[PDB]
Amino acid sequence: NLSQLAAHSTIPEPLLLFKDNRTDTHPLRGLSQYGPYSACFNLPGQVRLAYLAPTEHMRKLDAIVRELQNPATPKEATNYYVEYGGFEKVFKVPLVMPQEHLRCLALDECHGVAANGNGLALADKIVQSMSGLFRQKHAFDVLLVYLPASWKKCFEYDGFDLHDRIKAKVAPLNLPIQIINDTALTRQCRANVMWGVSVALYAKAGGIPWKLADWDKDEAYIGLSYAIKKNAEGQEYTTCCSQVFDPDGTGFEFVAYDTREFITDRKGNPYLSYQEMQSVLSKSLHLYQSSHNGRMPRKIFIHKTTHFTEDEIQGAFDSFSSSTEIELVQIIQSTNWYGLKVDGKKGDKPVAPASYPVDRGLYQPLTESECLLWTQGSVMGVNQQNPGQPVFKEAALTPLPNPIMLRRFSGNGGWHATCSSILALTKVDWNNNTLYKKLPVTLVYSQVFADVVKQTPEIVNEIYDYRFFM
Amino acid sequence: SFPALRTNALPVVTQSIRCGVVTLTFSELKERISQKSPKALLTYTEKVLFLGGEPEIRKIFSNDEINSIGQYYIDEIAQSVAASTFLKSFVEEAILTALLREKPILHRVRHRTHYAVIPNASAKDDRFLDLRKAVGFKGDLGYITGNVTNAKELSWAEAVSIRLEERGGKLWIMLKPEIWIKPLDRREEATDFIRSRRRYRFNQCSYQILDAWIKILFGSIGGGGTVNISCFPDAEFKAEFEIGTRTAFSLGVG
RNA sequence: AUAAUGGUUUCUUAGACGUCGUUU
DNA sequence: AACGACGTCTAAGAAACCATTAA
Ligand SMILES: [Mg+2]
Repeated sequence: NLSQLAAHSTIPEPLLLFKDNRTDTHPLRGLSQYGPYSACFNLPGQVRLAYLAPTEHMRKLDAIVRELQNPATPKEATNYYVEYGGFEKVFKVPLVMPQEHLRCLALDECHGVAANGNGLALADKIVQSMSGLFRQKHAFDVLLVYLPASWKKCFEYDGFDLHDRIKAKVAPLNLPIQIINDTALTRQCRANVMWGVSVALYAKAGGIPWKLADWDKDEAYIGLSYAIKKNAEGQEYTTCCSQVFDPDGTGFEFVAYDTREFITDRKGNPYLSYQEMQSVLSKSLHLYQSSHNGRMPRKIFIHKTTHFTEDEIQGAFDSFSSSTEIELVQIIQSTNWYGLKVDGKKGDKPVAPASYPVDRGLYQPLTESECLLWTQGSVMGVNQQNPGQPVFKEAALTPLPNPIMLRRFSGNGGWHATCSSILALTKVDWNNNTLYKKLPVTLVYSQVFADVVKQTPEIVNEIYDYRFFM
Repeated sequence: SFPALRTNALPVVTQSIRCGVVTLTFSELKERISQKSPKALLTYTEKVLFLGGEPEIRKIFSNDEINSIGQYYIDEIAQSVAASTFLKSFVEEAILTALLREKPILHRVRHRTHYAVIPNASAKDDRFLDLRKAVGFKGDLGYITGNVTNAKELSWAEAVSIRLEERGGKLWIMLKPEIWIKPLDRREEATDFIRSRRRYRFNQCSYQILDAWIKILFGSIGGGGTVNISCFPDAEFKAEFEIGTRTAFSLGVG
């Protein structure tokens, strides 16, 4: 035929692993039925908790805590949400409330500072108020901070982010932090908010809510991303960083570095030279060697948004040994293609369009170096209602899914491995309560850490984990 | 197995074209085109290139300026389109003007992309009826153009965006339906109106809309045939194109 | 900032080209 | 032909705000 493209294929679905090694594609359903992965080792044996609220906002924290303890039912979405049985029932670990010595109140001058509109001053005051709790580091695990809407003036402006500023300021002091706004309290559907906050608190107390199954030990996955800062003298400071995800021995590692290791100083195109790429990949190699036992990664899956130059390709090829294969796939979001599902001959009617969009996890090879991957689509087996109707997560936003495009710069063979790895990495995010994300977790973590680093120029150079920015 | 994936790409079969080249910057040529507004297409390269009629060039350029006019044979159109961006735009305009000839379809440009808008005055046509069934709810028919509530002096119609792309030595034409809002400077005020319009355009509704737009743009589908179109068939420098009708599709490996 | 991504409008970067020059 | 310095075309992204809540 004049218009018959190459044959397409599907990679079925990532399978999450839960306590006692139970496989389940549904995150919330598996959490409610089985237990979290970390409960097998009882690593977070008790999720202690502390408060940080303005002069009169303690009641909201108490109310959200009580809602976390008590069960809830889904209201808005019903084909995906599962009934929330309360923290103790689902996660098998209490949420012992803070005592009188852990329910601190912020300084009354915080509102006075927010009246003028100084974001840095307010962040410094919040951190100074927090500083009194560093003595009792064994008395609580996760601190809860409530940001009232009356501070909305000092929330986001002229490239400033209070969230990233305080997440970077607190990071040297090893203490996970969770921010709750009026959005979580006001949102009509409470089951979703309860599920999200419960998963966030459990994961930031040191636990592992879930982890993917059928993961090869001797693999590495790296992703780079950049952020733009406009200077006074017409400059375009581009700050890049990298994030790797490690299966380790029995845990889960999600770390993120900074490229500015006394080098780079780009102030220009979001591209790095031979020296910068070699230095950046040296840290990734060292961390993979250290987390494992004297071994190198048998594969590398470095990804980013922009395209690799020839010097970048050479640096990537030379930063690793000759026994490892490096794929340098580039992910492109904006595309002019889209697809529609057509069903075959069933019964007696001819071919007709389906009532639901095309299957998620379907890829189409256009050329020998480009392909289309469907990170959005219809998922089967996630329907809490009648178990024959597929689920489309973004049906309330887009009537049809928008495919992503993969442009390979190295490697060979089919697209099975790259597409399967990307789709598997889309489901491992713990900050989101939905089924998946459009992009793999490496790109999203690199992007958020790039924003965090760009926010604070004087960020200390040791490597942080996911739980401190999630 | 028979699961099918249907794209929005139609193939282009022509491989080489003939055009006029005039032998004597881009900004001055664009300015001259804007002022003259002739019945021809022009572009700037190592030599100024055009498609149309000689009198149009005579109006554009003074008689003492045109040293010569010759015939340029752009063989391997896909490679040349991929190599240069000006040739991409020139082929865009040529194939589009060949496409929208002798049809009651408007033409508008926003953000350097081309649309095919349905006219208000010519809404109730026989060809414009199959699109009204797909837009319509259940067995009812849908309004293909009209006004937007709580929006004084602001209209809307059904449009399709037409693009061209090169992938692996082949040329494809991209079709994608939106709603066109007139005037252009106040498109944002109808954003919600667009969303509520496309909230329930699922797989089958979008499939039918695409099929209707293909029928409107070409006039015949099926049989594994192709449509021949012509741009400026009234001069020595003419464009002849051959476009397939069946959209690019794929089947499972089994 | 429990969260998902759909729009809108700017800006930047990178390629491709051209034009005096300019250096020599 | 010496290396800038300045204009077009395209393809891609990032801030910075709006919106509703899965046939
Ligand atoms: Mg968080």
